[PDB]
This record gives sequence, structure tokens and C-alpha cells, in this order.
Amino acid sequence: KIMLNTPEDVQALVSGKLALRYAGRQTEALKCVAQASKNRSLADFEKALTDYRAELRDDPIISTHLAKLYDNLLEQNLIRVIEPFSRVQIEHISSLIKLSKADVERKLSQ
Amino acid sequence: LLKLFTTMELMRWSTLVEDYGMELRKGSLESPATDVFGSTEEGEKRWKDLKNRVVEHNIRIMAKYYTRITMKRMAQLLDLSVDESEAFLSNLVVNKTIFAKVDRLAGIINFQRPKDPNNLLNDWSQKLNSLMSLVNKTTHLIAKEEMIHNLQ
Amino acid sequence: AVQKVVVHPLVLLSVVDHFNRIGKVGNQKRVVGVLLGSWQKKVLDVSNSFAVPFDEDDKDDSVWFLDHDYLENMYGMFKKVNARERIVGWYHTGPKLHKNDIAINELMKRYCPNSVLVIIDVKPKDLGLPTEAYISVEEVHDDGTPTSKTFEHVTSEIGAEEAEEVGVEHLLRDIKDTTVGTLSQRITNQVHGLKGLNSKLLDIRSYLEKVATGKLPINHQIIYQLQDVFNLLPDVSLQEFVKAFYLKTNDQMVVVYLASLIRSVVALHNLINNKIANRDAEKKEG
Repeated sequence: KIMLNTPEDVQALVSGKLALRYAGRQTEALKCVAQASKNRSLADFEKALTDYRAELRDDPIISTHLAKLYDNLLEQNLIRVIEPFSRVQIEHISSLIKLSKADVERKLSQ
Repeated sequence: LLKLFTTMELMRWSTLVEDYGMELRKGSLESPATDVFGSTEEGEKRWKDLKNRVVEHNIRIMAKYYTRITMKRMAQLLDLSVDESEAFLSNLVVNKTIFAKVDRLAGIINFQRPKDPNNLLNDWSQKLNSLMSLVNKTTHLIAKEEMIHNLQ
Repeated sequence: AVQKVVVHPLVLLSVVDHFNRIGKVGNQKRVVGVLLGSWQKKVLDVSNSFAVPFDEDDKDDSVWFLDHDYLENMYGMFKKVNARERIVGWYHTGPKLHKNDIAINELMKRYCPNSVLVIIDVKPKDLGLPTEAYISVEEVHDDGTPTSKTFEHVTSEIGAEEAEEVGVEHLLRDIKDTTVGTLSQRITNQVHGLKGLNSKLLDIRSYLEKVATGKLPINHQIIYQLQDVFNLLPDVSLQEFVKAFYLKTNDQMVVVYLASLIRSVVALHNLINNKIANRDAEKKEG
């Protein structure tokens, strides 16, 4: 349900008393994924992939799908800021996301 | 209202500062200006978004003219920082600024000079110019040829 | 009000009749005919017309002779046989616009609605379009001159609806149809320079004459727009249009490949039958 970009129903499923008793360290990472999706943030999603990688290390094969969501929001940001910029500095446009130009350059050129 | 009607000349808002101040001071007409500023934050949003709204609207007016106002110099004439002008561009990306041209080296922007396909743009301009010269040349030529007949 | 008009050749052939029924008397003045048409729709459509005996004076120009009973009788009987067409205006065959035309047109402005005026030539030697629709409307002038009748040029076209095209095409048997291709295009591309040369050369000479030898204001105000539009093309340096010459010349290359390749395909049947027919007819002739 987070693959279809609806965090409001995620809040509706973590706010109900029925599924609240089965909450734990597993659903917290999903709350950070939904928070990064509703906030449209990228470095926060990398923080969710950094602090929770010790419950994201035992993650199933769907990790490729989560990376597809990360690269999908990255695609939205790239088509968001580059589209109006015909010719602009790489640090003036990368400073907004405060990320390195290595992974961004590799994904772009790819 | 006449200044906000059309053809907004680039003027300083400091002349409007005392106009709004006396607009709050005088009670003969438009008295509830303190009611406009009743809330601590609503009036501040109306004022900041008001000056922002006119400082974007004048950009939307001068965007029709291709005079290349050189917004790097315009930022100097307006006496404001270029960072909030980049934020103004963040308002233009949602204000449909997709038809523009920026520069990596310099800071001058271009609202024109597209790829210019000669089969559409120069085709259209040459059609209206050549045809307009043909039929416009056609009207007053024989029209004046009929105007000179009355001299006999 | 009216953007364009439609004039059928039937009225101009009725001017050929105006030049036929003269009787060799020696007058051949500007015989005025009562133009008929359909003023209902925004576009004007002339179907047919008739004439009225019109005679002027030699010296005095203000003399003009019309008839109301003949107009109401010919228009009454014509409306009785065909009520789909009504009076619209008139037309004279004189090549020059005289001063009395305001009084001649004023009668059909009072009795009839706003009449359109058409100036034609007595001799069909003019290469240009013989029909010019001149609307009779009063316009306000900027210089302050009193308001008077002004003849503004309305564009006109010569077309036939159903039958006159067939009759003209059968009576001529010399004119050709559209016939897109080599001849109909290259004839226009050859004689077009004379089609503009006789007009411009015929106009700018008397124009330049009336520049220095002119008085009685000829509306010099429109001359500023004339030279303005003439100076709207200040010999462009062609710098930006180079890529357009690359586009049109690339289409030229496309026509080169189409001509060479397609003609090379046409050479098949010729360059095969030339051998298989000649060698077999020769080997089987005896």
C-alpha cells in the first residue's frame, strides 16, 4: 500500500487500536518510509535506510522495490528541479538535496 | 488600482509604505485596516504574500516583453538579495516558467530564443510579415489611386 | 460590415452587352447599370443585373439622369419572376471616379440601402482584376475635414456557382483548368514578375508625380503607413534564415532522391522491353 503512494491510509492503519498491539521495531521503519513519502524528502529516506538497516538488513527481496521507490522519488526531484534549468551549476542544484554528485550523476547518465 | 491594472512600471514599494501607513492611520474611509491586521499572523501573510504577489505579477508582466531586463541588474535596482530571487524562481517553477533559458556561467535569464524551428516559427513570422505587406500594400495603393481621381 | 463580395461574370458580360447595344453613335460614356444582388447574408452575391438610360453633360459634370419608374418596373417585374434577389447598388463603366458619383450614388442611398460601387474599364486591357467593390460609407477623418462619402476598397472574387462555369468552359475551349504540375506553375512563375511589374510600375510613376506636383490633400496621412510598411523589411541580413535555407534545401535534396530513385524505377520496363522485345522480334522476324 505504500508502493501506490498513499501514506494517509498508513497513518490510518497505525492509528487503529486493532493493529496497534502488533506494533514494534518493524513498523517504525515503515512509519519513516511513509513520513519520507508524505514529506517528499530524500535525505530523510536515506536516514531511514541508515538507522534502520540493522531492521532493513533482514529485509526480503522487496528491497529492490523499495530502491525503486527511492529512485522514483529521485526521478521526481530530478524532473522537478532540472526541467526548468536548461544550464545550471551542479552544486547550485545539488546543494538543495545536499547529496554527492556521484550517485546522482550515475543515475542521471544511466 | 490603476498601477495594478496593466503595464506595471517597475517602481519602489517605499512610496507605498507611507500609503499603507496612512491607510491604517486615517479613519474617514477604509477604516478596518486594523481589522485587516487583526490577527498576529494573518495580516503578516497578507502583507508578505501581497508584496510577493506583486513582485511576481510584475515579473509576469515584463515576461511578455522580450527586452531582456537582465534580472542580475534588476536585483540591484530592487535592493534585495538574490537568494529570495531564487525562491521567487521556486515560485515560478510552480508558476509555469518552463518556457525560459538560464545560464551556468552568467546569471542572465532568457524568456525567449527557443530552438526556433524554421518550419513553424520563422514560417509563421514570414507568413504574417510578407502577407501583411502584400495585402496592406494592396489596400492603400489602389485606395490612394482612387483618392487622386477627385483632383480632376 | 461586409468583408468580401462575390461578383458573377454575368453582370460583366452584361457590360459586354452595354458595349454591344451602343449602336455606333459616338458617345460611349459611363453607362450606369442597376446592380442587383443578395444583401441578406453578410457576403454579397451578384446574380444578374440590368441597366437604365443614363446620360450626362459634356461640360457640366453635375448633370446626371436616372429613372424611378423604370427602376420600379424592371425591379418589380424582376422581383415578380425572381423574388430571391433584390436591389443592392449600381456600377459605372468609367475608368475615372468623377465628383458627380456622390450625387448619383446618393439617390440609391436615399431610396435603396447602402449601395456598393464597382469601377471597371471600358477596354479589357488592364491585367489586374477589373472589379473593385467600393462601399459607400461616411468615415471620420483625423485632420478635421468635414464628414463626406468615402469609397473604401472591399475585396472581390469572380466565381460561378453551378452553370456559368460550364457555359464559360464550353464557350472558351481554350482556357485550362488548375492542372497542378509543370505548365500551370511555370507560367505563373514566369509572368508573375510582369503581373507585379505593370501594377507597381504603373502606380509609382503617377504616385511620384503627385508627390511633388500634388495638392488638394490626397490623404498624405496614409503615405506614412505606406512608406512604413515599405520600411518594415529593411534588407534582412539573412543570418537567421540560413538554417531555413538548409531546411528548404534539405527538402530539395528529398525531391532529388525521389526524382532520381523513382525515375530509376521507371527505367525498368523501358530498359528491359527495349532488349527483350527487339532481340525476340529480330530473332523471330525471319
